[PDB]
Amino acid sequence: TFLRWASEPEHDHRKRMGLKMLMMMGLLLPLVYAMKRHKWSVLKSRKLAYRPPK
Amino acid sequence: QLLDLAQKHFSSLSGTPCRFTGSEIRHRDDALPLAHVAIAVEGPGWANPDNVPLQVANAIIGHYDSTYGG
Repeated sequence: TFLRWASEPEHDHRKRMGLKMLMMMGLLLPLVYAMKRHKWSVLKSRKLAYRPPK
Repeated sequence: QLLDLAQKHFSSLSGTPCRFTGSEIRHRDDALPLAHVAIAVEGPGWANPDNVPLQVANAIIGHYDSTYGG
């Protein structure tokens, strides 16, 4: 365990930052995904029609 | 005179708030010489006082035509 600390002195802090980034990403990915869906709904719901006068 | 005429002729007579939707219709037709565009927003009713300032606002935007000498 001491050698593990010696090789990775940032182990604990790395895990802490990883937990924080996991929380932030789990919060952000749905939010930015919702923003993308909001912007793209104009095209996703659009309905095209073809009306040749003939 | 008009009232008595109406009583003579018109006496023998029988005794849904619309939803504004932000959308677009594009009729793409490249054969036409010029493109017409009409963009609007939900306005007030006849009885709304805000019709008076809004017209003023439109008067500020004004109108133009290629034949205007201004």
